[PDB]
Amino acid sequence: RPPEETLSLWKGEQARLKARVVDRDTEAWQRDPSFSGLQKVGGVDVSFVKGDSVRACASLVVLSYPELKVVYEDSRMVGLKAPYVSGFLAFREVPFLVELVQRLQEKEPDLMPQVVLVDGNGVLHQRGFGVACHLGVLTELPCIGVAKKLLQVDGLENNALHKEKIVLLQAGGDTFPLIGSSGTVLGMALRSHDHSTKPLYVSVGHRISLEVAVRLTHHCCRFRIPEPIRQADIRSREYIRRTL
Amino acid sequence: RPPEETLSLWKGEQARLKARVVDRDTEAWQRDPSFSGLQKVGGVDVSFVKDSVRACASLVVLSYPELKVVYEDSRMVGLKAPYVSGFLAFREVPFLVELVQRLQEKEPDLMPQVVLVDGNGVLHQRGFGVACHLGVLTELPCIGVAKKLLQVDGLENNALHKEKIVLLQAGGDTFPLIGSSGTVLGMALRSHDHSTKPLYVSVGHRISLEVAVRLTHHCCRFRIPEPIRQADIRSREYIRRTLG
RNA sequence: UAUGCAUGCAUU
RNA sequence: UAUGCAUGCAUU
Ligand SMILES: [Mn+2]
Ligand SMILES: [Mn+2]
Ligand SMILES: [Mn+2]
Ligand SMILES: [Mn+2]
Ligand SMILES: [Mn+2]
Ligand SMILES: [Mn+2]
Ligand SMILES: [Mn+2]
Ligand SMILES: [Mn+2]
Ligand SMILES: [Mn+2]
Ligand SMILES: [Mn+2]
Ligand SMILES: [Mn+2]
Repeated sequence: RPPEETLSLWKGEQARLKARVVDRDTEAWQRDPSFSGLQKVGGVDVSFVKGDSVRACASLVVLSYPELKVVYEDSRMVGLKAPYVSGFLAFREVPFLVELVQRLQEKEPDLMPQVVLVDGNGVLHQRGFGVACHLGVLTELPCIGVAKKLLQVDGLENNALHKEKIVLLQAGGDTFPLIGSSGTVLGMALRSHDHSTKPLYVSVGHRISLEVAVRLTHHCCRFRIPEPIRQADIRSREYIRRTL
Repeated sequence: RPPEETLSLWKGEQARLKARVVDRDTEAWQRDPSFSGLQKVGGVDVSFVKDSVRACASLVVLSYPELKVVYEDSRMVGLKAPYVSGFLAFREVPFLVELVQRLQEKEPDLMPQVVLVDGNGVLHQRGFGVACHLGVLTELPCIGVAKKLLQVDGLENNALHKEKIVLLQAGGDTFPLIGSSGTVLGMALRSHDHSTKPLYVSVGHRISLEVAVRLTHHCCRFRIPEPIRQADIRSREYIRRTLG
């Protein structure tokens, strides 16, 4: 665990950058009934080596929409600087994702994604500023947080009531809202596919509304994990595997 | 692949040893409705290090009917011959025989009354698969259990075969594998109610096919019978506990 | 045999 | 995040 000085610096940085988050739609395709104008959807992920605390592999992919085919992949081995601490995920993974976005601008600027799906929460976060917000503010790209487990903050809990609501999700696209003790809607549970029971937890990262974020996440789901995140996960793990 | 002159020598050896296979019951517990008298069921497997020489050969003995492991011998070995379909014994069997001999020296009262082998017996290009080969070299009763169909003597995994598999509806259901010669070479077996891919069971030595199938079914907590499953799990764990 | 993917359970 | 197991499909 990092020293308190590091964690203090981290909390202060999250509070500083949180003032820049935009939690409403700012792109014309977002207000379109079929997302007309949306052509490129990004996904990011970092995979790790079981033996090694230093080496990781970061991946950025860009997919065509609505076809969901990979038109760009950049995967690179990186040197880890921070350990994993819940609530501070960005300080472990986000510096490498920002660099991949910058490399894309240098290499294939016409494939810059119009929105990025991030493997982690956005505003559903201990301090309202998860990795998806953090990437969005540092890149100014619209970003969606997609998490596979419920971050138990603001009274949210994976209890019997929560599991009851999960059973009530019956088809792909069904949802229920994640309400905090303050009464605010932090995100949505989403049944991403007809043949999956475990929901995704979707929240706003940056420059998108929750309703649009949920609907786009659903439209990217060939399987349970949305295809951009899924392809970034698959390809970064393949890189680690082929270099053992 | 070994040269054809080598494979021809191996075929000749398989033909000579086949004269020693006994494909009927020779143990009093075998004809018993509940296998009363059966206390010890063996299982063998060889796992490999993803390096072509090093492997881990495992012998387990399980109590019956509780299916609890009362003996495990997992041994790193230097494997020499490559896998050639129809010649599996020339890769794995010398090391399995050595494990049985080690058991006799170490815990002779735990010698198994029957061994389940991860591979075919008489269901085989020349009617003499690895399970027959282990049985004849140890004189132990042996059952061959394969996880996919060896396509010999007109047997094929075609649509007709797949339709018969769909007719297997409950755990214990079987259908016979009839060769073009008119012989019943083995049985397809549905291991349990929640599995659809069958096991392919055949006589190794000193057991009838009907008894071999019924005992295989009694060892199935999951799709793979518990003696083979434990040998597979524990030999893989042994490899990880060193190299993995 | 080893690996990949899908779906779920557990551990972390 | 990584690992184990379960069930299926695929490559070999
Ligand atoms: Mn379009
Ligand atoms: Mn991730
Ligand atoms: Mn991942
Ligand atoms: Mn690759
Ligand atoms: Mn008994
Ligand atoms: Mn095997
Ligand atoms: Mn095995
Ligand atoms: Mn295996
Ligand atoms: Mn999984
Ligand atoms: Mn993972
Ligand atoms: Mn499997």
